Amino acid sequence: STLAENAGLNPISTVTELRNRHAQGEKTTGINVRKGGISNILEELVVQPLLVSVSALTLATETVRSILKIDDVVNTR
Amino acid sequence: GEACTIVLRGATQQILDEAERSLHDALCVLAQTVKDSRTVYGGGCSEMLMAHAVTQLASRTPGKEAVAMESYAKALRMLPTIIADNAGYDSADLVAQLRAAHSEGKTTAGLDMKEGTIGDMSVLGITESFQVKRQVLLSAAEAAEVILRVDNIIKAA
Amino acid sequence: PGKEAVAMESYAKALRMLPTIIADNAGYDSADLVAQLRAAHSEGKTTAGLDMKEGTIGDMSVLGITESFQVKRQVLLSAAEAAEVILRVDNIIKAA
Amino acid sequence: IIKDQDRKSRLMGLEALKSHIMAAKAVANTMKTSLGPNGLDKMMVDKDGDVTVTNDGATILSMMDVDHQIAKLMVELSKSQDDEIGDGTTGVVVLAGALLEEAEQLLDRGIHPIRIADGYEQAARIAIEHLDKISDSVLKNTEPLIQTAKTTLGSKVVNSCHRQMAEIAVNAVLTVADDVDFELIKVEGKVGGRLEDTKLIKSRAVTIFIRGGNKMIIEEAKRSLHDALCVIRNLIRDNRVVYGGGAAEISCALAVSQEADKCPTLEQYAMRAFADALEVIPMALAENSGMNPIQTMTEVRARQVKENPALGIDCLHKGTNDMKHQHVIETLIGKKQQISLATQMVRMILKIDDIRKPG
Amino acid sequence: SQEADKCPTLEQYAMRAFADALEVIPMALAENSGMNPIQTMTEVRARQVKENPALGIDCLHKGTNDMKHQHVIETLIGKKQQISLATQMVRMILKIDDIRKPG
Amino acid sequence: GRGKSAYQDRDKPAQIRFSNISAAKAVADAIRTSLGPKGMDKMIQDGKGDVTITNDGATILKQMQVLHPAARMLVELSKAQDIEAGDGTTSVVIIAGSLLDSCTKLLQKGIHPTIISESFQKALEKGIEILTDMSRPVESDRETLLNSAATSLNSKVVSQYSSLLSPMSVDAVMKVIDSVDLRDIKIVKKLGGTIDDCELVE
Amino acid sequence: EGPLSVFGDRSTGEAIRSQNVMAAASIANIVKSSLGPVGLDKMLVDDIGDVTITNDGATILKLLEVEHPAAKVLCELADLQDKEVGDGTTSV
Amino acid sequence: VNIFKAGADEERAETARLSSFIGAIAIGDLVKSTLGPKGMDKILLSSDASLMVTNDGATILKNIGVDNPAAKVLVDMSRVQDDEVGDGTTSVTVLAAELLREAESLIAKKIHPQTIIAGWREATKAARQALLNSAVDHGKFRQDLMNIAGTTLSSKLLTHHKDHFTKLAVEAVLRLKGSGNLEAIHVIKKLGGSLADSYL
Repeated sequence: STLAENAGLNPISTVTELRNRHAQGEKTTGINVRKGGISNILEELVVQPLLVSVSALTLATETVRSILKIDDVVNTR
Repeated sequence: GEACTIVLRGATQQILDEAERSLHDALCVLAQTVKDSRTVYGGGCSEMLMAHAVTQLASRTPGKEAVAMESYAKALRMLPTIIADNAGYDSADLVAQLRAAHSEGKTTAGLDMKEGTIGDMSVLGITESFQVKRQVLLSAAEAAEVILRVDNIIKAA
Repeated sequence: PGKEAVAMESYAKALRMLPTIIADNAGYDSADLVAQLRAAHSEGKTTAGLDMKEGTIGDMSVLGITESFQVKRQVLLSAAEAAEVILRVDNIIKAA
Repeated sequence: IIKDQDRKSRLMGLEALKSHIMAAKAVANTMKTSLGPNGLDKMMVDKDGDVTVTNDGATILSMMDVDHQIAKLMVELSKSQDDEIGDGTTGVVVLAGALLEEAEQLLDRGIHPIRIADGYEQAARIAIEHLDKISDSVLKNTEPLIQTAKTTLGSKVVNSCHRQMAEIAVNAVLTVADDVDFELIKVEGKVGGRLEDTKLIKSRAVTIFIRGGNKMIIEEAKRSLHDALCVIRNLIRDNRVVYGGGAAEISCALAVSQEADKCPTLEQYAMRAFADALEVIPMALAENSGMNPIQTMTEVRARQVKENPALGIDCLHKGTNDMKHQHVIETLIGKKQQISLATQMVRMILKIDDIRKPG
Repeated sequence: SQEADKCPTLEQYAMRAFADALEVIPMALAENSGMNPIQTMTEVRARQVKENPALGIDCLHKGTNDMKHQHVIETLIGKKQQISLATQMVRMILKIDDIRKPG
Repeated sequence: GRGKSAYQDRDKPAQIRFSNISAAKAVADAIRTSLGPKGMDKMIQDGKGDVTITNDGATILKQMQVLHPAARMLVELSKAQDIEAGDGTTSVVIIAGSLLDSCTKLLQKGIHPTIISESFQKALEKGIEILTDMSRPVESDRETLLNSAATSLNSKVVSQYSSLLSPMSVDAVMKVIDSVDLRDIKIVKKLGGTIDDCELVE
Repeated sequence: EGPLSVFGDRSTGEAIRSQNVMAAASIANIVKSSLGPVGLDKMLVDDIGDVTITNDGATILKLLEVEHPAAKVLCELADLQDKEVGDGTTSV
Repeated sequence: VNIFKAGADEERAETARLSSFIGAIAIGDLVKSTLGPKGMDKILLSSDASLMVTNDGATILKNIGVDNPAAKVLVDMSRVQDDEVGDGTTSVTVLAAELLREAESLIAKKIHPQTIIAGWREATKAARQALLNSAVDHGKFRQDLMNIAGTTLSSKLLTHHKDHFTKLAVEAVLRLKGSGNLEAIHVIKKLGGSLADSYL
């Protein structure tokens, strides 16, 4: 959403547009913020190492859980 | 032999202190287990049993003492109650489920957070050191008395 | 078991108020009466009742203190069911 | 106009009178909550941070920050109550304030303060006189002596071994009973062992070696023992003893009123108002116990006329009971002293109608 | 929901939301019954996809159970019309973005 | 009454959870505007005055004075994400603010915080699975190495000499492959000649 | 949170991008009247009291006490434009 | 016209008890989130930038600057509990809190504190003496020893490998058993690797 957003394309519309083409096309089916529409990212020369991804989900997810547990924040003064 | 140097290794120095702190205590309680081969039952089962016993006592005992002993028992049912909350399970449904299944399943009916239901502690593998609960009933209880006795917090200036 | 418990429990405790108030309007502490009555009731069977004029629990059948079934029966049946409906309402339009 | 520099308050008549009545009656109701076996301890926390949890009044009024002049006096009664007989340090404080709660009313009748002293003093004497009548005169009677030492060591951090401490206190006093003197019986605690290892170093001199766990636990054993050495020394110096529990206060309170009738003039209301105050003590007992002070009192009074002034209030059995039989006795000098300090003290209050408050 | 996926476009999120609004009735049942609406739908949606939609929410036994057996049937016109009426009205209001009412 | 120390904060379950979500989500939507090849820079002028116009989320959060704890958590994600991968440092934060956004709804509904924390974790296990399950498995091979070094040097100023910087980055690692440790790859920026003269000293 | 304590700038949303426009506007219109053979000179008198009457937009933006960052951008343009060709500094 | 200075404390009768109980209970409910298995730690931060994430109640009650006297009484309990055994430190604290809450409830119902104590002293002993004749003397039985161990390792960060360490604690003690002398079991905390690498 942010991608199409910081590109001028309608976030909500661009997304659902991708969601469908992602089921018809392939996993590579992404959003080319330089064509104004969906396209095969694998052919657009845009790939990132699986690590960055894997980490991303884990890093932020655990945190969300680390502060979601804190039922109190009292530390005198 | 007659010594064992346990070398701990954790991710960060923060998890190292905890891992070492936890071990020290984990070893302390075991010292209690090697000085007493007795084990009660968790899952609030122990307390749930007391909560019922004391109650039966707070009945055939006239005078305001019945009220106190009654509040004492109810105060114990909090162990399992909280154990459910912290788990995500509704305490109300647990307090009743555990309490009734306790007068029918003996001191072997405790709470299972992982299953969100009451089960058997002796068959599940949930056994605690007697020394632990022993203190609790002696430390906490009597302690409340002092703070309860003190009806005046005076001071110089 | 189930929430049904606490309910049935709170129902009984709500029935103990009858004698409790009977002791209050007597000048006789109720807190002590409830315990004295409740405990002496588990020993003296159903023949254990409060005696205001003596400021202590006494035998109801020995004092000739007997009510008529119809009385109590109606009450229990009345209030209970009635209240149920009162608890079924959660949005009424009365007056300012 | 400013006839005096604004640095010295000055109340007028009822202005000061009333200020003292409340003040001295206030600090009084403070100790009443800690009177009796079921006494409610207090937590004194000075400006340093040292928590002081005690029951005795002298130990509470000593940590208590007191600027009020009248309150200072109440601190000298309990303090002097602990330096003489020791036990019942709170009583004098509670009794004193009680004599105020009664005096005030009389003052409302227009009864001049000074005159109020009449009844209070005339009744107090006869009160102490009625004690010499209902007092028990025991005999080197090792039996009665040790029995009293145990009653002064009961309910304290030395009640677990009050039997040994009683023996040590009785021998220490008997060896210097040349006509005894509490200046030839030194004490000395020491960490190590238990409270059962306490011995008596020998004997116009006796060194009491007290052993105990922590340093605090020992301090209480030494404190219970100190009062034990005073009580035993009181009886040995005065073969007079009575029964606590309240019985005594009930007997006097009754006698006073009666005597108040035989005596006309305003001193009548005073004496009566004095006796009624002799009930605040027994009343307080049933209070700090859990029983209704009103129901108990009257219950003890009816049973006190049927079984002589030997019956008091059993704060452990919840109800009337004979103190004598229950082995609940106290030295005579104690009660004879208690009434004095408290009363005499009070006499000063009424005699003060000014005050020049500092800051 | 599944048909919302088989058909993209902004109408996709719409159909999805619509479906979510079709879970209220059941969720409410569990609500008014006393059982936790969420925990209930947990067993419902589950026991439903497994044993066909012939299973619903038994507010009497607190939980899931085959409705066809509990004899809890209702004419098709009931539900049928229900969706309609509600849908048509709500739609109208949605088209209402301004109402000047004097007096 | 007087159970808490003079001047002290005591947020309760329902009270605390709210603040945290807010602080975070606020910080997220802050750098969520610099993400992408068209992101927007943010002039970070601290107290002294030394401005720090950066587009990277990490650099932004590391230059921003953060008073509330909960939002500092995000600053930790950016730092970690920038040391565990480098790029996508702005993503970890944004997503974090989103995960918190949707869960709140659940909270204000009647779902115990714990259950949620358990669920999300379960989805994480599934997420990582699928993603990795469809990732194109590449090969040592110096070819694929110059691919992650070339397409990673573009869009920047080094793109002018990425064809040379890539090979060096491949030889710099190919040697430190004792897992690769970035501490054995000493970098030194000197002033002389041009970026086309650069050399990788073994 | 309390990110940037007292005395701290930071504009987001429309609140800023807008401020930038007006920022560039007021500045623009200023030297806007100094273009052409009939240029309307200005008298820049800084703090020290030094009077400077000029016609060049660059010299004006370099002696103009500017506070907003965006407006300073125009001063940079007048700089790049002055060190590359000169005139037309106001046009840019 | 003032017994105490314009800066002296002395709550009396109820006022003090009411204020005391609340002070303790409040603290008891605080650490009431890390009771038994599974909990929610507290990231404590003094006033000198000393962030500390701990699950143990004792550690929490000691890093917090308590000013309420009655509360300090709880820290003592948490301290005493942690000194003798270790775990359950959160139980004893919370329990005391509730007890006091129930207490003040009876006081409002006009019930002398001492009368309540007497009743509490009757049931308390009744509860203990009960656990003794209601428990079961299992066995040096490693099976049960691992159950007690696994139940003490959980509710923490080590819960992920509680099993691995459970064998390390039951083996380190079983070997030095007979006198339970922990002063012999030395621990070496080494930063690096995972918790599953630890050895005995």
